[PDB]
Amino acid sequence: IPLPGRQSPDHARAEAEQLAWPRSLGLIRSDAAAERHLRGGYADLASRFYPHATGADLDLGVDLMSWHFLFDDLFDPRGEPEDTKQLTDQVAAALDGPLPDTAPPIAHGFADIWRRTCEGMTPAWCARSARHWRNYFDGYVDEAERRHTIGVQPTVDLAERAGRFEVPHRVFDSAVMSAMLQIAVDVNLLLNDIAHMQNEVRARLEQYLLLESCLPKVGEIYQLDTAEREALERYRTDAVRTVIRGSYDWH
Ligand SMILES: C/C(=C/COP(=O)(O)OP(=O)(O)O)CC/C=C(\C)CCC=C(CF)CF
Repeated sequence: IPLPGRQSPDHARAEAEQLAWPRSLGLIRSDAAAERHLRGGYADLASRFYPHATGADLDLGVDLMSWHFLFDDLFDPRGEPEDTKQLTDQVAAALDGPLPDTAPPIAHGFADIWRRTCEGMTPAWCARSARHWRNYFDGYVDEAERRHTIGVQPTVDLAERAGRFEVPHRVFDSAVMSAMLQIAVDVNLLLNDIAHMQNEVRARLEQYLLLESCLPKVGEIYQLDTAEREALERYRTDAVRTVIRGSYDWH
């Protein structure tokens, strides 16, 4: 992984306060569950996925890591299709509007993350981020019956929100960026299953660099102005690179 290791300078405060949010939302209800959460290193992981984030922006990324692992654990008999989809639909419902008070705590937790994720972003970014979540939830149903259950894309999406920028949407959809994001997903997929595959990681990372060098040309093809060029650069270094490197340094 020829990418620099990076960690937010606010990582210590974020890790110290990481329990207040899942406790106030009923996701963690016992001191033993709290300790098990602390042992995951989830704020540490967020501080590496989002080194450019501090304060409330990094707390949102910590909550997202917190929520994902609390959520994934709910499928460790339910995870063996109908019962899986019954939970996912209740969570995914938060994307379409307010949840009923009867919704399980894990769904009110996602809704609180999603509410904070969208505020201040363009509606089109929200809609696209919402589709990524549905693909994530659909992946759990498909697994019960991997590029979607890993949840790399919503992690990447949060890096944009935590950095208060948006990569130009027409470059997000580009064949080049789509190939870069696929590498990020595959690399995260291989490193997690390990925790020949190492060669596949090395080959993909070498291809990742090749794809990175096309981005100056991609920017002109889509006629990026100055701000859009800087957003694309922030996306390359603070969202894609960080989701590739941060996962490795975490393990
Ligand atoms: C480490 C990792 C965990 C994802 O969980 P699993 O796919 O079930 O594997 P595991 O049982 O933990 O061995 C995969 C990569 C994680 C990320 C890219 C960030 C966490 C995932 C999110 C999805 F939404 C964060 F919200």
